[PDB]
Amino acid sequence: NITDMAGRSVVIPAKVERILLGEGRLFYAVSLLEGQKPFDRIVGWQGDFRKLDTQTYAVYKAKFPQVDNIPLIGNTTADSISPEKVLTLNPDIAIFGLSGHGPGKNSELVKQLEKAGVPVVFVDFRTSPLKNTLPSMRVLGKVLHREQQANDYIKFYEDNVRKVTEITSKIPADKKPSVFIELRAGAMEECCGTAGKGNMGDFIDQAGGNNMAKNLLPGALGTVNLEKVLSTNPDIYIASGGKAPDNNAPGVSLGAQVTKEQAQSSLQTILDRKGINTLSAVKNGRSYGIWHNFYNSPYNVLAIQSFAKWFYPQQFADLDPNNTMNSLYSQFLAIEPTGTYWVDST
Amino acid sequence: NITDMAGRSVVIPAKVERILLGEGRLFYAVSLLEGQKPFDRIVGWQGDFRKLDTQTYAVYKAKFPQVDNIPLIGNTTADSISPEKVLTLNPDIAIFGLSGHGPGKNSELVKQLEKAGVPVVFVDFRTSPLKNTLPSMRVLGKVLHREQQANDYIKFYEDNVRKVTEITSKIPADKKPSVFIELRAGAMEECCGTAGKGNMGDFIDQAGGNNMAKNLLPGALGTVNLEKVLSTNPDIYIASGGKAPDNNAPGVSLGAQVTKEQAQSSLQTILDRKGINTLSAVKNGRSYGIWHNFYNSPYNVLAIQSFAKWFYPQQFADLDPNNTMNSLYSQFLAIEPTGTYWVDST
Amino acid sequence: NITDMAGRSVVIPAKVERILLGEGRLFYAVSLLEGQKPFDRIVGWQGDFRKLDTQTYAVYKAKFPQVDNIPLIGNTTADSISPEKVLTLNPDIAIFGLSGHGPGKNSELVKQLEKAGVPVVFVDFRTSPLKNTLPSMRVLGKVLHREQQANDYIKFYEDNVRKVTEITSKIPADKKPSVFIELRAGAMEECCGTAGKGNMGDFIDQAGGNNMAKNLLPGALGTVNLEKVLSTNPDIYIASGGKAPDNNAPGVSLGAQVTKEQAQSSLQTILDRKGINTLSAVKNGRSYGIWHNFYNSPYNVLAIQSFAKWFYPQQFADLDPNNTMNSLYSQFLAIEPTGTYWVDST
Ligand SMILES: N=C(N)NCCC[C@H](NC(=O)c1cccc(O)c1O)C(=O)N[C@@H](CO)C(=O)O
Ligand SMILES: N=C(N)NCCC[C@H](NC(=O)c1cccc(O)c1O)C(=O)N[C@@H](CO)C(=O)O
Ligand SMILES: N=C(N)NCCC[C@H](NC(=O)c1cccc(O)c1O)C(=O)N[C@@H](CO)C(=O)O
Ligand SMILES: N=C(N)NCCC[C@H](NC(=O)c1cccc(O)c1O)C(=O)N[C@@H](CO)C(=O)O
Ligand SMILES: N=C(N)NCCC[C@H](NC(=O)c1cccc(O)c1O)C(=O)N[C@@H](CO)C(=O)O
Ligand SMILES: N=C(N)NCCC[C@H](NC(=O)c1cccc(O)c1O)C(=O)N[C@@H](CO)C(=O)O
Ligand SMILES: [Fe+3]
Ligand SMILES: [Fe+3]
Repeated sequence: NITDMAGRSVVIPAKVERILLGEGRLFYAVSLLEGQKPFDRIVGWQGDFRKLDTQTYAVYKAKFPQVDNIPLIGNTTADSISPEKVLTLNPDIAIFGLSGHGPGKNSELVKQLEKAGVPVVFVDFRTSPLKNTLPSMRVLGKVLHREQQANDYIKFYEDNVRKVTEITSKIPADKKPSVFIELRAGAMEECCGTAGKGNMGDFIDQAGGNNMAKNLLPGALGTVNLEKVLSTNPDIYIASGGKAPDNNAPGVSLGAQVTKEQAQSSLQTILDRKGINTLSAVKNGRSYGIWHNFYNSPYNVLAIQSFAKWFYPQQFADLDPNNTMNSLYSQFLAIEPTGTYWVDST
Repeated sequence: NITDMAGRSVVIPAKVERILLGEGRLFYAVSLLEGQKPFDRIVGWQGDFRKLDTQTYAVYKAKFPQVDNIPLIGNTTADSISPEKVLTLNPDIAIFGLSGHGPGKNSELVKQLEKAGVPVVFVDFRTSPLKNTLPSMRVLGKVLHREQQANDYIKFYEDNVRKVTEITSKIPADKKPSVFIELRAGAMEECCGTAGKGNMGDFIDQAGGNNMAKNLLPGALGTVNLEKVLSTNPDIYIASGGKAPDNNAPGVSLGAQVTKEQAQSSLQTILDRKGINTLSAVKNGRSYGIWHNFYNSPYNVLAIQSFAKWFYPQQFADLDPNNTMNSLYSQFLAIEPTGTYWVDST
Repeated sequence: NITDMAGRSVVIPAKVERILLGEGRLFYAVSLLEGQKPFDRIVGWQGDFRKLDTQTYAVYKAKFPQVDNIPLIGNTTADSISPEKVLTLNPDIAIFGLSGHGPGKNSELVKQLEKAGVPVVFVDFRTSPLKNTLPSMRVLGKVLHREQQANDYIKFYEDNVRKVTEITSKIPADKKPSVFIELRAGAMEECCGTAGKGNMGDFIDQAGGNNMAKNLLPGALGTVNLEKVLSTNPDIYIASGGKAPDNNAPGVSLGAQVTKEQAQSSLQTILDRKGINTLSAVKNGRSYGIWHNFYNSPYNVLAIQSFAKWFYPQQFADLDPNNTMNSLYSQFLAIEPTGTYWVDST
């Protein structure tokens, strides 16, 4: 028996071969456990990975065309999941997130699955990454019978994060830069999405930054108005995005199929927006892009390192997140690293 | 045949295997006797431990999931206890508290149990901790056939308290700091709950402090108005709480699943309240948090030591309650110590 | 899963909670991994730490009185270990030394444990400190699930040794001082115990000294006669001891409860002995004391540094092994550094 991220006790199956993914991008945690057979045990998933991660999807499709045949239990919202299609896949485990584009701990689907005798496991990389990322992997390890892969990934993660925290944990508040992170910058109806005490806010905290929205918001995610950002005028501006290169919608292009040029050009569009473009951080060139999906992925150690290099460039001169990324892929994954997951403004 | 804390003679069962807990948090006294098999002999308990100690509960659940199946004889009040459900558990002993969220010496349930041939034992950690804590453990030892564990715990307790009283018993009244303790600070409808001649007041007395409410109240618990506190303007302010980290209700977060940062941030909210924030003690930083449930637990030596170290920081520089706790857990308990049971203001 | 110091493969246990120490002073390696909970996972140990390290023992007892209740599997010799008492502690791992006052790789007890399904790990700080100290810590890290602590300690050790080797690695052999180390000087029946190509000899080598016994002895430990020492007449004389202050037996007083004046007075007795007192090194004041138990401890970087400062006083005038010890204690241990681990003759 194990305790999940919702505090609930789950009886670990003896053998698992039919994993249901409540949120598609929970695949990222699964991918670190499944080695060269990533999709072998996935009976179905939320459509967020396929529809909101088109780049990483296409790369896996070229090497594994059977990914197109994994059933989509819904689109990009918990309310679009048919509980009927879910139950006919006869899952032997369901992995859900405390928050996100999939069902939460109190949804009806979770209760249906409990009535059907299906174990449900709650993880979290999104609400409280700092508290939950490593415990989530430990748990996934136990319930999916990949304790070795999980323990290997925890050691890798802790080591690569400790490279940052051993420095930034001793830095006093008055030496820290103020930071604003604009999630899916340019791409929301109303500006500006950001993170509070949670989500990418945890990364700012760890990397020794001072999140200007920490005390503006009650939750992990929320909204702050453009004028409030301008008025606080923070040291460092960061925009998140995951837009595909050939997508004429607004936002920052980052991901497996994005070149540095495309990333630099599309970040610049984001930085050229009225108001944003007068920020001290933008004018001083302390303006950056981070790949959005790190907001819900145990690969988030890559962002924590990118933030640290941006927050204290010389103290982390020697640290290279591309090498962390390469090590991650070679040790754990079944595809080759490509594209641009972070960018600095020209 | 032995004398309980209500002065009543009780017959020690030849063998006990079905313990009824009048107040759930009386478990704390039982836990010191049951070693690695904490829940083996509990037939049922008041729901206060499960509902008002969610953190310590969850930790025991992760290691012992059978705790969820122990029957709840009521919620959090003596009046919600069904005497019928109690009697069908066929207890062979019932442990009750002279005061608290469970039946007292004159309740009907106590009389019913006497008619049913069931021995009832009264303990006390709440009304008169100083008089009653050690005698209570001695008695529980005898009636539960754990005399060794009890005598071991008494020696540990006396030794760890003597570390304080050796010093504070010789301090004259006029050199003692004035102290106000605000129980469940921030979390009551009407401010401010506190302790008089009894409860945490006994801890203030032992730790060489001067409880400003000692003479304002007739009983162990009561209420003093905010303005009375402001006017007395005591040297030292202490707030008690046991709020879970992820609980948006008002109060201080302390317990097994609370990090120091969380305790400090939530203590600060408590200290930022109108009136409280102008106290000399708050401005001077002599402001502290203590875990509420020490108000009814033989682990109360941890608070006594935390009080003495706040009352005389250099005389108790060398005393460390986190070790006293770690020694307590390793010697007596079946879980690992985690979280924050005491905090100092930043 | 891992290769120990005897070349044997040991399967890393999933969880360890019952560590058996073949030699008590192997605790020193464990202490670097267990943080503030040093004795939490020790089921039992050889009595050498308690009986041959009375000072370090007493310091840990004053903070942790539960250390007295850890079972002693024997006295100070492998032949006094009851294999029966060992097996009834149901260890889940046993840590043994290639050499010392506990069982070796060919003992019966090692075979018994293999029959019982208990993993055995061989470490070494004693025979071949230079080859084995860091590999031993790496291994202990993996099998005890304290990889972080281990990697932290290795980095600390390598850095603090590099402070010496950066200088002594470029000194040519003909400029190096001849050195004799007399182990447990004054305290043996027959003079003079010393180290050959191993044990404290490795420290002499690293610190840029020339061990006069290197080629007189086949093993790590052995004996050279007084007259051979007198005839070689080495540049530098070093005596090891660990005698308690209030012990009027012969030997050097060094350890956690020893003052510099007691270490100087007792070293002087050792240097006033017939034969020894005519050494050029003694007359010239190049005579020193080192704490014996460094002969089997990963804290041995303190002796390497103390030796280099004795071998090349001005080249290492800026090096302070006391600051190193303090960085060691504060970073890794649960007690406060006290006493005298090294002394110079007046
Ligand atoms: N397409 C929708 N209508 N909703 C998306 C579902 C989840 C929702 N997401 C966000 O608020 C969000 C904010 C910034 C950046 C992102 O990538 C986001 O997905 C959400 O978070 N809902 C909360 C509240 O219900 C939750 O799930 O607890
Ligand atoms: N809670 C909401 N109603 N909207 C915020 C989230 C929903 C939607 N999200 C995305 O399009 C998205 C894309 C990639 C990765 C993600 O995690 C995403 O959430 C969204 O942003 N809607 C915008 C309008 O498009 C909005 O609602 O402001
Ligand atoms: N929800 C209720 N009505 N009562 C709760 C339990 C009984 C009551 N408790 C307290 O007054 C109390 C006060 C401060 C802090 C605490 O943690 C408390 O539990 C109570 O004690 N009643 C008294 C008077 O009869 C008693 O039982 O002796
Ligand atoms: N005698 C009373 N009427 N109130 C005092 C106790 C009743 C209640 N207590 C708790 O919720 C509680 C929680 C954790 C631990 C405890 O020991 C508790 O007693 C209480 O405080 N009610 C509040 C309103 O919430 C109040 O009295 O204002
Ligand atoms: N107490 C005993 N009678 N024997 C102890 C056995 C270990 C023995 N140790 C030493 O010879 C020694 C020499 C100098 C200084 C020390 O602190 C020592 O402990 C020993 O090493 N024996 C050999 C051969 O059996 C070995 O263990 O390899
Ligand atoms: N192999 C042997 N027979 N003797 C050498 C070691 C045995 C004994 N050891 C100790 O007293 C001792 C004390 C502290 C730390 C250690 O590592 C120790 O070994 C010893 O030295 N006996 C002497 C008699 O005085 C001797 O053999 O000369
Ligand atoms: Fe999203
Ligand atoms: Fe209460």
